Amino acid sequence: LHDKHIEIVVRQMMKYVEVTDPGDSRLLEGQVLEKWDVEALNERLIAEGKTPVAWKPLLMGVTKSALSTKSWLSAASFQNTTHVLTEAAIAGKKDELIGLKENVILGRLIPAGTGSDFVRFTQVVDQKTLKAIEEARKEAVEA
Amino acid sequence: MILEAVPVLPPDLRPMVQVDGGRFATSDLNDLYRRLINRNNRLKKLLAQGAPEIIIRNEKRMLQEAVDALLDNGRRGAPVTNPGSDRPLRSLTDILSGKQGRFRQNLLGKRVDYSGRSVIVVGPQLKLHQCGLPKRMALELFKPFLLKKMEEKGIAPNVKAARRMLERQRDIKDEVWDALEEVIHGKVVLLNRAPTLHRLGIQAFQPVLVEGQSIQLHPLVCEAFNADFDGDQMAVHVPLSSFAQAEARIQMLSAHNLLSPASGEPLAKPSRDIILGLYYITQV
Amino acid sequence: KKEVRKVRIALASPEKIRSWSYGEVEKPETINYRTLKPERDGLFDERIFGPIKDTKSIVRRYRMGHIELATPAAHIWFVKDVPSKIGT
Amino acid sequence: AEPGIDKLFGMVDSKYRLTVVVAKRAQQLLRHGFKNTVLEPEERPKMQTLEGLFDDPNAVTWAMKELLTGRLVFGENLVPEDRLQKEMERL
Amino acid sequence: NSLKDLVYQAFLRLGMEKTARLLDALKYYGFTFSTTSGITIGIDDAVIPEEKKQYLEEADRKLLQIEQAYEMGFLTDRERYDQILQLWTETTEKVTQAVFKNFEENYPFNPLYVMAQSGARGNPQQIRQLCGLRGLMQKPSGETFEVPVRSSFREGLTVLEYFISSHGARKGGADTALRTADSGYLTRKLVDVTHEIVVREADCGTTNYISVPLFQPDEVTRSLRLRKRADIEAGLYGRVLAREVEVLGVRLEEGRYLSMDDVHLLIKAAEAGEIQEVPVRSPLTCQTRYGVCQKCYGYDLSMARPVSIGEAVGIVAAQSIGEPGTQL
Amino acid sequence: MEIKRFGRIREVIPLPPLTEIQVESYRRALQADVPPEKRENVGIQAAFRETFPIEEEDKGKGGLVLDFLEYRLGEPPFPQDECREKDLTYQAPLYARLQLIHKDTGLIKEDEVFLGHIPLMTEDGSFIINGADRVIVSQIHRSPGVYFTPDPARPGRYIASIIPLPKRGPWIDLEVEPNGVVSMKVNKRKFPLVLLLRVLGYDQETLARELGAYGELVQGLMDESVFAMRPEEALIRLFTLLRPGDPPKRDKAVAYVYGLIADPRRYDLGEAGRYKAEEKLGIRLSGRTLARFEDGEFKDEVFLPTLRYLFALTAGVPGHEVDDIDHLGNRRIRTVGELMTDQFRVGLARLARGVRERMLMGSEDSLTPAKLVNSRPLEAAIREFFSRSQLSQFKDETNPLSSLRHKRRISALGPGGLTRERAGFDVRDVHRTHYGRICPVETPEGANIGLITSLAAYARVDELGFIRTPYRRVVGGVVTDEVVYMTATEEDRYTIAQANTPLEGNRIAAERVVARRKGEPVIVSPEEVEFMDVSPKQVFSVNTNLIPFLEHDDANRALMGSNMQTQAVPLIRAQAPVVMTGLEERVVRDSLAALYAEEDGEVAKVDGNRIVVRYEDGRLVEYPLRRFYRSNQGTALDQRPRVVVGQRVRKGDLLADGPASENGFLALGQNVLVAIMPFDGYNFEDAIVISEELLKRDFYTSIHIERYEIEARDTKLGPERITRDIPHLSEAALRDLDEEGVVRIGAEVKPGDILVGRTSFVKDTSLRVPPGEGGIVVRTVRLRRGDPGVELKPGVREVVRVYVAQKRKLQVGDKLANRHGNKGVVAKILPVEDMPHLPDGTPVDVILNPLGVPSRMNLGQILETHLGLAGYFLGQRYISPIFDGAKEPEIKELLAQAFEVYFGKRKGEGFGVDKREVEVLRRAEKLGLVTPGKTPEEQLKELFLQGKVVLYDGRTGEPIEGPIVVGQMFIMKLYHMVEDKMHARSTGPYSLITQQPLGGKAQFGGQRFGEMEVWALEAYGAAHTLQEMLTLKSDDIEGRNAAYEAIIKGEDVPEPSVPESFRVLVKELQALALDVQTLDEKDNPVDIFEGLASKR
RNA sequence: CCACAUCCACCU
Ligand SMILES: [Mg+2]
Ligand SMILES: [Zn+2]
Repeated sequence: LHDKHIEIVVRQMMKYVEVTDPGDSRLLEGQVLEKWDVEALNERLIAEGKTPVAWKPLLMGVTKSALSTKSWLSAASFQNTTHVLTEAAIAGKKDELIGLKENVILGRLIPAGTGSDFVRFTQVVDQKTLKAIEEARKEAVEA
Repeated sequence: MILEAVPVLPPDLRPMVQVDGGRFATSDLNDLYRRLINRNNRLKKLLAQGAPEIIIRNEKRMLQEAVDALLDNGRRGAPVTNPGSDRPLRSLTDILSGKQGRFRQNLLGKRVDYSGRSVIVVGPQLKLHQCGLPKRMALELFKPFLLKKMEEKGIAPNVKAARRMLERQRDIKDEVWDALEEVIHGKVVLLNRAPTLHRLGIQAFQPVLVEGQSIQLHPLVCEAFNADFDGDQMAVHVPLSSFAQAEARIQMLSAHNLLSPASGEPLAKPSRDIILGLYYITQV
Repeated sequence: KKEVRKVRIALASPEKIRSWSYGEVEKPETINYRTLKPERDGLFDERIFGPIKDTKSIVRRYRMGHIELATPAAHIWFVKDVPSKIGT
Repeated sequence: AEPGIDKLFGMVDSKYRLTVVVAKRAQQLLRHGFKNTVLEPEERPKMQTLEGLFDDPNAVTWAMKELLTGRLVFGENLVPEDRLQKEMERL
Repeated sequence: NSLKDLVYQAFLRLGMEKTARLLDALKYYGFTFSTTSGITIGIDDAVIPEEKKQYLEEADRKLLQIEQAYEMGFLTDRERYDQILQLWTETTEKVTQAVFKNFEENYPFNPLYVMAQSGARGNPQQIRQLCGLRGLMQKPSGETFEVPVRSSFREGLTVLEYFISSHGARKGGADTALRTADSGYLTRKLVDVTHEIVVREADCGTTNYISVPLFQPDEVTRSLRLRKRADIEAGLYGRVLAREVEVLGVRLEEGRYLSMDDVHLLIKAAEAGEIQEVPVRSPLTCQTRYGVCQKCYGYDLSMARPVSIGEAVGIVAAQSIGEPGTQL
Repeated sequence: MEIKRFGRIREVIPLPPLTEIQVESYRRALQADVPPEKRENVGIQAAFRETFPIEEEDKGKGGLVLDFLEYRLGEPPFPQDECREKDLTYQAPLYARLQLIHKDTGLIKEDEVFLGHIPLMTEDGSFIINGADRVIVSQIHRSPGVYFTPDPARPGRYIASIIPLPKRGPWIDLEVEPNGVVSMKVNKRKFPLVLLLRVLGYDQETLARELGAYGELVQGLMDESVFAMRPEEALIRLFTLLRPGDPPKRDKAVAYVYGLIADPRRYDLGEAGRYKAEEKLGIRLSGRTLARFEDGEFKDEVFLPTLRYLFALTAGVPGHEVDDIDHLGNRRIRTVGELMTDQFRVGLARLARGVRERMLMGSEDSLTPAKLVNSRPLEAAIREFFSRSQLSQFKDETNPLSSLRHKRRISALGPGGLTRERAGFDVRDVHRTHYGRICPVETPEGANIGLITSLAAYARVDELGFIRTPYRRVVGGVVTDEVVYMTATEEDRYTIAQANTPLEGNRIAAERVVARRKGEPVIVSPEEVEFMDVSPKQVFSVNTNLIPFLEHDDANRALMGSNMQTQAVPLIRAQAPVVMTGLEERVVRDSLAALYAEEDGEVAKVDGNRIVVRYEDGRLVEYPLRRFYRSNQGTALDQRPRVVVGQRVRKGDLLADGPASENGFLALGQNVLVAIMPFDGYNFEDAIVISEELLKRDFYTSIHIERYEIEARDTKLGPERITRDIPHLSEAALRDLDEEGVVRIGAEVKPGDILVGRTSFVKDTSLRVPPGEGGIVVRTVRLRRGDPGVELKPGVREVVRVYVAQKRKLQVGDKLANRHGNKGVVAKILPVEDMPHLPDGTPVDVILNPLGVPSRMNLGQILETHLGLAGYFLGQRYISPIFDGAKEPEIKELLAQAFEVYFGKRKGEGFGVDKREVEVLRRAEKLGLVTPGKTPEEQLKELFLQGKVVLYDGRTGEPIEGPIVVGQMFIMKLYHMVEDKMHARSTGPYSLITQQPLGGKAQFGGQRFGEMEVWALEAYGAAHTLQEMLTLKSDDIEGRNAAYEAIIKGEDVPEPSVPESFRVLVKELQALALDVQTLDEKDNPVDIFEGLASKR
């Protein structure tokens, strides 16, 4: 078995940090490392105010990492509907339709594979129609 | 955060169905709603008539317990159906949660229209990008396509005539078989093994019409699936849209998947009998 | 016509509950055995959930009812969860 | 397999883009009908019992053999999308 | 193994259609020649080497010695059990070696030996059980029986030996029936936790990497030795070099995917003693928002070419990890 | 055709009746045959005498004395034939003689009161409940008594457990806590046992010289001396320690409920709980349990011995006296009789409560017949036990062996409070005491592994769930013919030899003899041997004993071969295996499927449906035959006559064959010529290549009968009439529907053809042949409201059932297997011309892939193939025991004789050795198979000794390089249900809650796509495939309808919409206080519904 | 109509 898959799972295992020096939020709370990176970049450079959000990485099991996610649909459908739905009901959780499980739930196009925005739309025209429309383009460029 | 008015589920989401001889089978939702309605009506009447404080308090506790039982059953006591059947009533949470709940039946798409299943047999004469499909199940699976094809020619006047022609097998004709062969010239079907452990448990194939009841499978894919020929069965699905047909024929065709995704080791490697023959021929 | 982008989950006010429902159920009478038609204003009332005869019957799949309790009650989820949200 | 999957993969950056291109070409070939092909004169699919592969037995093979030649172009935004997308559905 | 290497090389150097045609031709000719060659299994094909006979006698003699060694008080119960287990597990390996040596020397074209040498069917342990002896049998408590099974399936097992082997049969059945469920639960956990990873990317400006080692840090208390070829291949094949490295007069440019030939060259160079760690990109250091980039992910796929942008690598990763668990 | 047997063992005793367990258990439960005056009381009479005799001293109208005198039952309402034809119960009414006495004058005795109908066991050992027949399987659990278990945490001490029954009763647990606490927890609360001991009438001095004399742990109880000086008020404080709130002045409320009858178990005297008591400790246990109530005070016969024994084990060492939880001597079997008795006494207790309540309400006294006892509770309990219990399960009548095995199966599971599915890993493994009592191989693979098993062939439950194994007595060096049945506890004290040890008749012929000291294989001297194994057959089950060469097989393949022997369908012309073990005749005789002559006599008349036989006494008896009886699983049960008119018969002689018997021999399968070689690809991994010879002559063919049923019922719109005429259209197809509504017998029916014409309110709702297959109508039965003795579901005016029979033949879909677990599926049916054939004209029938032999470990099939090759030319059958079969030299000599006959026949016509044979022999010489320097004659003879002969390809004519092993194998066709049939649908029924399609009887129903398949599908780049297969092809009703219309129109499918499952989820969320709505790119709600959510 | 419960099997 190759190491790429284990590395993917390990990276998803510890994608969470908890801050020690509070910034604009509480201190002993843990959430996504990448969100804290964005917050630090906004606070120090993008906006004025040098408030170091001094964090430490937190390593949690596979189940805890899966349960504590921004999107409530996957967490609700994964392990325990009651607690996840209660938490997502306390605060209005606008589930952004990122991730494949949510799109499977809603039945819409999967963000991965063919549905990726990189290849989602790709206009295709044969030689003669392309030539006609390009002739229209260059005749729009007068003289 | 506490609720004053309790919502009521639409009736078809909790239907009462005749079973036999006038008896009604009903979901526990109807029973819980009936109990809550009766208790609320009793509380309204009691508050209207008089105020015996202890009875009113007992009725308040009883109504609160009824509401809690409707919302979720088992968290406090275990309200049950009519005595004689000690099966706890199914509440909204039981519908939602559980190994068999609304989330674990809509996330999965538990049922498909254009699908079948049958026992698999070895397909040694087949090429690696082909699978043997019994002609009766192939005709049934491609029924609308067959109807359109025979409407294109003069087999039937209208689609209703074609459907009534195909509804009884005593009307089978060689022209129908030729039309069916013409329909599936470029189509592909997805073969699946019941435990789908990895990505290769679903594989596209070009169907070839065969006579029999079993599905002919290429020997070289006997390892991609964990499928021997000791009586195991496999399922077949038919994608409809040309978009899905192109997807299956390009990126799920068995001819394009020769190496593992877990490692570089091939899965289309020669199997036991081929290895034995090649070892015997190439021995000194 | 617009595409779905986000799914929001939140608490529902009693005003929201009353806005959802079309009338209130008062009788605990599901359906009479002799008259296969709905009995009264109960859980299967004709005029509270839509026509049962072929709008289609699909309206009855989506129309919701409501019960106006004379006494307030709290959701069991917010009182029996391991972190008691009302309790915290 | 199918004719020249290797060069089909070679001429595209990703396989998924190739799938999108071939499927969009197939959809065009369907809803226009098979008239606006760039392989009409001599090189066409050949059916076995007759020449039934002239009209429409399976369009994915049409689109693939059509893309095997150099008369097709594909890109993220090569032509004004609004005009052709409004002419796509209203005719 | 030769056929697998042949198929891999043909896929690498020819493509898709040619590899499939080669596989079809190989299958057809293998069927034809296996049919015409006439491989059959009879009871006389399970040849019992004569030397193993005296082997048992020797072991028996040693057994008796250990027995009297226990009656003089020189050994404890644990010591005696360990000695018996070691003696029997050594004579079992000796009998297996003798059986295979006899097959090599006397009957090169024996169906059992031919199937064992090739990758068709069977293992040396199974061939020993057929022709030699299935000595050691595990107790339901988890330990191993003191008394072995002298007979084999070529001969007739005693009633007690069969009753003892039923223990292992039941253990295997129950272990399968439960470990399958445990592996399925693990697979579901991994799929759900990892389902969000998809390769959507412009090449992230990651000036970070991981240094994959090439030497085992501890096989003895204090010693360094080269890792196994399989481990190095599973750690390096299909990766992207973090920075340019020149090891044997060849300039491996930065950003070059490591093919199998590059892995072999690096292994040979490490054997020569030039480098000890390979700096390569890894998903662990990728800076992508939700997923990993094409460079930080790598080069291994069903095909050989680098990963296409938009592939759900998380679910295939979880499936790849969880699939062997059911067969573990 | 001769029969040659190989094993040299003198079976001192024959096999016991293989179904005697259930039959004897039920005959002991119901004592109808014996007069009621007889001493026999255990069973239903025990329950009556225990629970029924209610007494009331002073409660309103006191003096109520309802006593039991006798019970009787002697007439079933109907014979079992129409009890199966009509869905009745083969039961008998139970009558009881009751009498009422009050404190005043009065003898109100009612001789007959009906109280429920109890089912009656059939001759074979099954019951008929509602038409079909069921079997009640035996249960295994913890035997009641006194056990000792090491503490889970503390290693120096342990606990004692006295276990009565039922659960709502005592469960005495004694623990020794190191602070000097003798804890006794009865139900949920711990208690110092010293107070109870003081209540029992024991003072400190007798406790000292009777318990503390030897052990120093008496200080752990004697330390509590401050509070042990009360004779009687100790009972009052003991009751006060309990929390019922009752006044302390209740001397015999709870202190006595643990007395004689109520709480303590009434385990059968001597063995059920006394043997677990008297043998384990003490000397005897007088009475049923510990109690005295003749003087108000209390006595014990368990507590003092248990304390003494526990202190002896924890302080000293009487022996290794700790009870194993899985030791089979401590486990007990509740057979059908015990379960029925328990349910009957539960019903009797309910009836007792009812009659007590009625007496409390009732005023006068002359009301004994009706106003006291009502049959409803007991009858309801009995019916519930016989219908909806877990151990009362559908009979498996695939073949006589299947029925017998199902009848002699033992289950660890049961009501639910004993053993349960999800966690049973510790008890699934076999035990050292299962040797000779439980088959270690018969367990079924799957979730139900280890929990469900079958007892040994020689195993026998004696009277109380204790399996006994036979053993021959050995005195000194002579083996005595005396045979004793021993329990596990009794067995654990002697040294037991093995049946394979050399014997000189009545003398041990070996110096070193293998034996089992206590489940441990040891080697001893003959003088130290006390008992001998009767036979190897006592170690395995009946089904496992049918495998000839079990000694050369792996445990797993032997397991599955025994399992698949159960599910082999009976064939039209089935024949006994060439190689047998010797239990086939016993299996067919003990399973009541064939007919045997009860007495010496001469046959008078023989027909296809009855046989009239006149015995020696001059009495003539007619035996009818179930000519074509549909089984439970849909197979055919036939009795074929095997005697001729005017033929003398002996006692026990065969008269008619069973469903799967050739001539008094178990014959479920065929004997075919098998060649163990790999064909082209058609036997690749486990597939099987078969000849068309097996099909040209009907050789693998079975009759399958399907029973359709349709009922006309009274609806509010109007009763439905079973009438011939069809309302709207079908009149051309009405020709087959000959009579009024019912199709004529003997008319072939295809799928989609009318079977029964029923008209509803008029609308055509007629039973048609479902899609798939249909055969020949053989029988039709009609039940109407004009009931002779039949009862129907209320609201249903009539019902009609049609049996359709078809003659299934072997094809590609079917699967075949042998007794050694070599499963296979027929992959190709080759013509006769192109298959491998011998040097003679005879071709092989089946070709098997050799690669399945070494990967697994099944060499028994190779020995069977060699012996069948010998017997094919010798024309004789062989019987070989499982562990005393034929030695290899014997098989070699038989093969030498067979080759002599074969090649002599070859040379008779004047033929030598073919050139192809010459080149094959030289090639084999290069391979070392045959010694060089010998002529082709003896070279070919030596090759034949190996079991391999030269084969010719047939397709090319050139011989197959190298010799090929060929022989005769017993290959049988397994049970073949709809599993092979293609459940392929394109459009069918949809569910109500969600619109995901699932059909069944009407249409096959959709195939599952689960989540693992979804994960695989999205592991690829396929997104539109998943999108259409979750919405377009699964749930979106408008999407699927539009796609169907577009495909009919030959246009591309439309874009899918939101699936109805998500709408269901949204509405279920809105049912709670939740609030979910889909949003646009901005915070603008988007209605998933068109306009239906919006009001008006 | 197919709901749910219980049981027996088959393929991993
Ligand atoms: Mg299989
Ligand atoms: Zn990166």
